[PDB]
Amino acid sequence: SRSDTLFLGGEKISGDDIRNQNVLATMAVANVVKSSLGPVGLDK
Amino acid sequence: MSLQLLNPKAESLRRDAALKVNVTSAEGLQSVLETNLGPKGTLKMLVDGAGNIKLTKDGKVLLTEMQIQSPTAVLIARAAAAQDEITGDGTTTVVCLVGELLRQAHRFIQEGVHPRIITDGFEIARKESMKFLDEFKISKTNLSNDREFLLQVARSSLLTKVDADLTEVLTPIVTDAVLSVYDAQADNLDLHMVEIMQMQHLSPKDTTFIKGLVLDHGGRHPDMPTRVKNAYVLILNVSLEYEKTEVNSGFFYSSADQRDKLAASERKFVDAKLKKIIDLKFVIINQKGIDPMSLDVFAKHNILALRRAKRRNMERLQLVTGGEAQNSVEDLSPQILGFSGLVYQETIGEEKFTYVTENTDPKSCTILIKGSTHYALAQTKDAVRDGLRAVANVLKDKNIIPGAGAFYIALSRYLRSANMNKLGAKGKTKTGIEAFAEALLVIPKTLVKNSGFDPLDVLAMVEDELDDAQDSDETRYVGVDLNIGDSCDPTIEGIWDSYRVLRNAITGATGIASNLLLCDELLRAGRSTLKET
Amino acid sequence: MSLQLLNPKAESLRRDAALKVNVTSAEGLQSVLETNLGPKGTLKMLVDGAGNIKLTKDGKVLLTEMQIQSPTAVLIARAAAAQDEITGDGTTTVVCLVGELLRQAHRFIQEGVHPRIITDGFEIARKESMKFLDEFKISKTNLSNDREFLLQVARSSLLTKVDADLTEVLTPIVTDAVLSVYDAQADNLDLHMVEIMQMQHLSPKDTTFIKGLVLDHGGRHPDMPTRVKNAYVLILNVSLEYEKTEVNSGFFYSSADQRDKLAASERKFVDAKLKKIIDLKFVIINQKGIDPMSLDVFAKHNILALRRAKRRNMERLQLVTGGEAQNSVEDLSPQILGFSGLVYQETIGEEKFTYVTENTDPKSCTILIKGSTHYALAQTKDAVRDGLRAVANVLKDKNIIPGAGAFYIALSRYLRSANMNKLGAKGKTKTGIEAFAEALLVIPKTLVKNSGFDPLDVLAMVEDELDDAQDSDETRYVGVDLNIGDSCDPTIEGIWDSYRVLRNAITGATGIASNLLLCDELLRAGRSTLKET
Amino acid sequence: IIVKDQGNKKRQHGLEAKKSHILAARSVASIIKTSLGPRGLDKILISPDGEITITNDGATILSQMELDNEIAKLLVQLSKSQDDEIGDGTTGVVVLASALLDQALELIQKGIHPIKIANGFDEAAKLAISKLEETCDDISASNDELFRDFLLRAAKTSLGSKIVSKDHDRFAEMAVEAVINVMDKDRKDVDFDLIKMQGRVGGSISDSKLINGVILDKDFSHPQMPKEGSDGVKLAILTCPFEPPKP
Amino acid sequence: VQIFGDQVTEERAENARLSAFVGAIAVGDLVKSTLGPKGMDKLLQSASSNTCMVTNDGATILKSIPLDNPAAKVLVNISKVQDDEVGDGTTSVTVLSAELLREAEKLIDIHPQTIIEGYRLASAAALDALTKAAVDNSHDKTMFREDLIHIAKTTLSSKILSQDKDHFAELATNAILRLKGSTNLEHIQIIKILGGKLSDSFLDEGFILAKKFGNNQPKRIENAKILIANTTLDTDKVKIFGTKFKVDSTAKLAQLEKAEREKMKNKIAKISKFGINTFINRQLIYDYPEQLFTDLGINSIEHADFEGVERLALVTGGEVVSTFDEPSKCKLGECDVIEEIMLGEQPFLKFSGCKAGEACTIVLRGATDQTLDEAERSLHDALSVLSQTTKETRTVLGGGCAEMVMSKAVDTEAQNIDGKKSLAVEAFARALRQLPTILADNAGFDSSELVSKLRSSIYNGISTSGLDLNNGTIADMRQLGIVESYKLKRAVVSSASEAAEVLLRVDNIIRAR
Ligand SMILES: Nc1ncnc2c1ncn2[C@@H]1O[C@@H](COP(=O)(O)OP(=O)(O)O)[C@@H](O)[C@H]1O
Ligand SMILES: Nc1ncnc2c1ncn2[C@@H]1O[C@@H](COP(=O)(O)OP(=O)(O)O)[C@H](O)[C@H]1O
Ligand SMILES: Nc1ncnc2c1ncn2[C@@H]1O[C@H](COP(=O)(O)OP(=O)(O)O)[C@@H](O)[C@H]1O
Ligand SMILES: Nc1ncnc2c1ncn2[C@@H]1O[C@H](COP(=O)(O)OP(=O)(O)O)[C@H](O)[C@@H]1O
Ligand code: BEF
Ligand code: BEF
Ligand code: BEF
Ligand code: BEF
Repeated sequence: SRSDTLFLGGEKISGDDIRNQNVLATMAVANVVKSSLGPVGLDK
Repeated sequence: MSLQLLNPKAESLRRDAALKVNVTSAEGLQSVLETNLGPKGTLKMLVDGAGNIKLTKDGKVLLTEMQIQSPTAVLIARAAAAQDEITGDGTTTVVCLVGELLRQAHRFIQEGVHPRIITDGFEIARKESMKFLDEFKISKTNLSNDREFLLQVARSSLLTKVDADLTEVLTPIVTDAVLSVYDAQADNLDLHMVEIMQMQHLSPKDTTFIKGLVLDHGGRHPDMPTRVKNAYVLILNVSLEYEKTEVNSGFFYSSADQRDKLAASERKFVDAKLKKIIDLKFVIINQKGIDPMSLDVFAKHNILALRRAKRRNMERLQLVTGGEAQNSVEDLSPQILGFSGLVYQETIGEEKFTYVTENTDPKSCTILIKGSTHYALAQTKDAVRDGLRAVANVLKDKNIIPGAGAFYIALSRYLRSANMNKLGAKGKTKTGIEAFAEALLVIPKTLVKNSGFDPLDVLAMVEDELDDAQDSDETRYVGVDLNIGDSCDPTIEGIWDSYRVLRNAITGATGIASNLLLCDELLRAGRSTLKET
Repeated sequence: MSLQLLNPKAESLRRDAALKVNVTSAEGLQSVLETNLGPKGTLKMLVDGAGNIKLTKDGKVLLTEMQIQSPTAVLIARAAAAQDEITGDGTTTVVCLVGELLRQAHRFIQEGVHPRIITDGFEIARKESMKFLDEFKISKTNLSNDREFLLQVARSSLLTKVDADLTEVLTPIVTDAVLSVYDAQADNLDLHMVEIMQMQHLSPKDTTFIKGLVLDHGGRHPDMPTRVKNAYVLILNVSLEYEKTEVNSGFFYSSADQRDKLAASERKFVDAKLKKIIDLKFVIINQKGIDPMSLDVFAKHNILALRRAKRRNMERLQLVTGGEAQNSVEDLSPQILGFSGLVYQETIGEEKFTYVTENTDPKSCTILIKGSTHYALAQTKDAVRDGLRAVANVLKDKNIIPGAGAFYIALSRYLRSANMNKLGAKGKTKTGIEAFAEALLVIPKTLVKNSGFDPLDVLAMVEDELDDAQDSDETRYVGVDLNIGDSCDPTIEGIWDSYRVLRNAITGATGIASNLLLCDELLRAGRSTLKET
Repeated sequence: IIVKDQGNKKRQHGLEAKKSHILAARSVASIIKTSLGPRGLDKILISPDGEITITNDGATILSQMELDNEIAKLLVQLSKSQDDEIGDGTTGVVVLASALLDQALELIQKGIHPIKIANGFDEAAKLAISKLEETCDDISASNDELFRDFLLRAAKTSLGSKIVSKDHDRFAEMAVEAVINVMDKDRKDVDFDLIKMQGRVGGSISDSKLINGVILDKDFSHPQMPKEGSDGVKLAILTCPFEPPKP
Repeated sequence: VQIFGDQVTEERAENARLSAFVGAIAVGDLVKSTLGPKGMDKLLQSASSNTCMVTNDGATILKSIPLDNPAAKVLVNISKVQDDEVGDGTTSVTVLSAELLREAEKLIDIHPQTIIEGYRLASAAALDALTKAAVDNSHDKTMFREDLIHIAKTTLSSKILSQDKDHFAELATNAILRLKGSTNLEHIQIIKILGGKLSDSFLDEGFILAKKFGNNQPKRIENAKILIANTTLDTDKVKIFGTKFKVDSTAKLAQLEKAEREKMKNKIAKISKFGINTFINRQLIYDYPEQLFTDLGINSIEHADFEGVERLALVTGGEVVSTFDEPSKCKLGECDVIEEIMLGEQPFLKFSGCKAGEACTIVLRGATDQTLDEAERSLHDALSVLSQTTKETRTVLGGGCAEMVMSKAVDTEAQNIDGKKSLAVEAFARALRQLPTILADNAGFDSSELVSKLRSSIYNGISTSGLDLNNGTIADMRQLGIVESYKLKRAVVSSASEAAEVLLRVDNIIRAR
């Protein structure tokens, strides 16, 4: 394990996990306001 | 984070650090046992977590009765016991050399001499040293059978501590004592044939040993022989209290009060066996006690009865007054006799005590050890024990050998000689050989220097130097005289030691350092929280 | 309960325990600085509580930059600095001997030799040893003035660590460098005449020193001389920013906007002083900065202006281009001149840098030290610093003396000789004398054995032995060759050391052990809760 | 000659305390190995302050990622060096400091002395920095001026393999042109950048453009006050205070 | 989210490799300093018993280490494995692994699951050639004994007890001889007592039971005809059990006499069996030894189960069932029976000339109470090697010969494949090549220049050779008598590149607390 640097409070995600965490983090802010647009859309 | 494991709560003292933790503690057990050697030495008071006090100079005593957490230490502590078991003395000698020798080891590493190369060294020196020890000889296997000097030699062995100063009376008391149970130790019959009773009185000087076992018993009834005159005895070990057949029997009286016949039956079934003993020939002795009734039968049939004779005693009772520890008297008396000596009973120090004034075939004996404090006697028993075991085994291996450092430097001289051929064969390993000597030399210095403070004779420098200059020549001669502070021949001086002893003092040591230098690392897995506290 | 005081939180490590805590740590600082001696030695990376990294082999560095709580240790750590101040090298030598010598002390106590008797011993040996060091001589006070070998000698001094491997270029660079500021150190003018600029680039090899001070300045205006050709200069230190008379003056305009005349007055009062400088003779340099206006006047009057010349630089600027650091120009120019050399400006490593291509009377100089890591240079500065101080003082005391252990065993040989007369006068004190030698011998062993691992030449045994057998004869000859692993004469080999240095390496040491053995006890009064943590 | 008797090692800590950094350092130059070459990727850096950084400059990436091991720290500076010296390969040099230290590992492991490897390596260093010419004397190229076909292609490769990969055309030439002009007709020289690049957070990569003149971060006086741009202009580097005459 | 519930950690790929590869070597560096007499022993302290073990045995050295890591604990299995199957070399069975996978690690810079294909196919070529170089025979008991000693020696070396190497190598080869091939090593029990010195550890052709004769009886015996009784010398009673009630008061008048008599049938049944001494599984009542002592019959109350048979299979006298049902035809033909006089308690003896063999290799070593253990487990490491040669006549030379022949052979194949799988091969060899290299570290010879030196000689000679630890000449192992059994050095090779496989396939993991 590791040793790498540096903990604690300092971490890093690698390849897959990030490319995912990034996409999830985007669909998050996205999917919230995905209802808004369009005349059929509502307010919040 | 790493883990890096290994495991938590575990630590790897590795390599040189291992070399440290290894060596760095072995000689730790030095400053602890340094005091013990040399008649001019002093003792140590040990306390514990149970609020108790021990003030004795024995090493197995100050090493077993210690708390230590460094392997090597505990390891040498372990080597301390090895001695105390197989021989009376030399436990202290085993450590001081063990350590000092190991001290000389962590030293060759200042020169960069591989440990395996020092095992190789010490190995040659070790055997090459014991060699010359063998060469000394001087055994009194043959007449003059008296070999009184050898007995004197054990006393020389026990010199120092507390007992040695008084005498010179102990060797005579031990010597004689062993001489009775001498033939006994050869047989594989332990030293337990000699019993030691603490009835403190007067001074450790007044203490003495009476011929004819003493016992703390009776005589548990007023209408009983206070003393038995010439009367014969019987050593027995049958059941007197349970009084039950060795069967699963459950008397069930289907009638009205048929027990009145059974409760009398067994109450008489003992009278039958009781009557064979009445049958011969007088006093009775038996391990298992004798209930109020049966014992009160003898009392009226003129037979002094002695109950609760500990296993040790019944065997001991067999040893003195030559008797057979036979229970069954349904055959009596084929190969079943019990000789005896007047058995007058005498109290000592306000304590009741029956001892036999007259007896035969004394292959065992009790020895009282009066004193001044319970603490004192506890330390006399050890001193008698140590010196009493020495003499014991010496009678099993007649090989004698001069004490006082003579034996040591004789080993040291003979060593350095081959050794100073040791470099040549082959070079570096030689220093290890040469070094080995330094140990056996050093123990002698510790003996006078750091331990033989007074009389004012203590110089590490001069004394040792005197022996080497004046010791190569005296081959097994020129010992030391830590009383006057001179180099005088022990042999004319009664400084005689056991071959078995001064042999093992090295065998052990040598064997110890070897496996220790083999240490590269050492690991542990914690068991108690912390506990740095 | 008792109290028994004394006081709580305080402890008395007394007597032998004091003897332990005393000795038992002095050599602690051994295993720390053991690596540094010997060209085959290695460096150490030091971290701290501020999360920083130091990887340098200097001892004052690994002793000052350490955390230690055992007096003796801190004490020797203290002795480490004494050197670094008074001389460039030998701090490491001072400790290793200091410790090792003290190690030999805790040893004579195995023989029982009073400490005062060992102070007495070491005392004789100490001076008797320095004696022979004096006897070697070999100083190049007189011509051949070149004394290039002595300069070569400092390089020999700086061998090992990181810098030594590259060259052989440093001695030439330092030698020359000192030779400029040579006459300067004799005057009491410190080494600060030589400045070292870290503009890391390439490899510690490419690093070089240019004749003619370099400076990081300007040239703070576009309409300014990028380079000054042949033009003369002026070293000054007057106020340009405050622009206030040295008086308690508070201009109070009782009128309506009379300030319009005062706020122009002082705004011109500077123009007056500004005009004397315009008056001679061209470039201006001044410690105290020059505000946007005044500095922008020079720019238009064809006078390159250089502001914020650190105190060090103004003094340095005086050293190169021989100028006078004079402010007042109301008298100019009596005893006030400022010679100069072309002052082309050139950036290095992406950093602006003005240096003078041409100049005169160079009694000072800057030397750039490129490299590979900021960590690297930090350690080159120390190496240059060490070796640069050595050469510095050597030029103050011409006394040379051969390096590589020759000087050491020469002391050791000469010592053991008087010493082996030392016992005779008078006996025990002799061993102390004899022992002293063992130290100076041992430092040499540490130098190759425990430190000169490779090339594979490291034997504690053989090497030392070679010098004593082959060193008594070579009186100051036969040093060592930790490169090939042989005993070769240093003198033909350029192994030249400073007399002042290798003298103090003992003066210190000797003076250290003395006051330490005087220690009977040592006490402390806690300051922080616990803190066992 | 050598035989059985000699002669142990006084301490072993030296050995392992050397195999230590060899690792701690390796790891850094290992997890950074993904951002080399056109098919390399950048990394997000959350500052201890809070700021976010996404970049391919491994000499900035290494600095951003907090490090402990003092030696690993060393690795950082040697990456930041190549930037202050050349200005490129900030990442490649690290992946080198690895391989070397990573194989000096293999060496020590086979009874090869460290110091012998130090200069032993440094020898291959001076041979490498020399071989670089015997390969460009020569067969390839060493053009310095009068030819943009290469200077641009230097940035085209250089521009290439970064976030600006797609928009480099404009970037590549621009850089070359913005540099070659500060020393043109002046000959080759060590050159420090007086070029000023200021960025407005508004737009996409391509929006950025060279200015035929000067740009300033500070805005006008705005109606403070009354602005740009005075028709034909005549500037002034006014200095000092401008308030009511105060002493 | 779920999963099953954190806290659970998960390591995958790059790091999971290092942390495993580097994770194993972590064990390997410490483990290695135990090869050839220029070898080290490590201390091992156990929390509970608070007693420490000192010896050098790869199996024990690791079996006594609490280690968190799966990849490490894994190795700790390899050791504890070979120790079982083979018996010796366990110390190194990991060494070639940690190196092997450290090789694989570097090679991994390149798919892993294929690297296993090489190490299992290429180190198979090595496994093969090593059989070729093997030297069989002879099968004459005249020659055998001289080989078995050479084996026991090469194994017994480097262990605290090496000092009198012969003394032990003899101990081993003897106990192995008795019971043809191939018999379990469970009948010959290694008993140990703390007795002054080393080398007082002889081999015994009988048994050394703890128990000491009851009462004051003789300590020796002539023409011993012992008796193997089972039932205790006490009045019997059904196991189902029953109760006897004295309904009749006169019934006890006869019951009492029934007591003394119902056991007197023990004496009559003893003399009649011609037996001279006795000993029983279950205990005997004080009402018995009494009769025994007068008669001169010897009393030996209580004996352990496995000891009841040792005393039996020593004289082949059949384990008697209940007294008086014992035929004089069944008796113990013991040569002698004595009470050795150790400090404190002294064990009894059952000497046998054949014998029989139920050897008891009792070892003393008073020097250190914790050296006996340290030693009596090395005697074993000897025993189990002196047996493998009986079961497997094949033998091979050590000192680095083993690896040398492989790495040599393997070496060529790697240069032939000119395949990526092929590089795999080359490492499989360089891993072996590592073993001798490491064997040099300890002796003191430079490794690098010592293998190359050693590899040339295999070519000039092939494959006899090796690297001398101490004696000069860098002489061939067949000359210096430095050899160990061939199948052992097989299991070692295979068994390593095995864990090298499984452990090189993991890639990713999941660990909970
Ligand atoms: N056309 C190319 N194809 C593949 N790799 C290339 C190409 N051009 C450059 N590279 C690689 O990328 C470069 C190194 O860039 P570096 O400063 O180390 O980090 P980065 O790749 O992120 O710019 C080259 O020297 C080279 O090895
Ligand atoms: N006398 C020797 N000379 C050279 N190599 C030897 C010699 N003796 C043993 N070896 C090699 O090194 C040994 C290491 O000991 P090993 O059996 O693996 O574990 P342990 O020594 O702990 O019982 C090998 O078994 C062997 O091939
Ligand atoms: N070129 C050399 N070869 C061998 N030994 C040297 C050489 N140069 C110096 N020495 C000696 O080796 C030792 C260590 O170097 P030294 O000048 O003491 O550095 P420092 O004192 O700052 O650690 C000294 O005794 C020294 O004079
Ligand atoms: N009067 C004496 N003069 C000189 N040496 C003596 C004298 N008496 C005894 N010695 C010796 O001094 C040594 C040290 O005693 P020692 O055997 O160490 O006691 P222990 O082993 O129980 O600690 C010898 O073994 C021996 O007893
Ligand atoms: F220390 Be002794 F053996 F009593
Ligand atoms: F310690 Be020195 F400066 F090398
Ligand atoms: F590092 Be590359 F040039 F972006
Ligand atoms: F392999 Be050994 F016997 F420990």
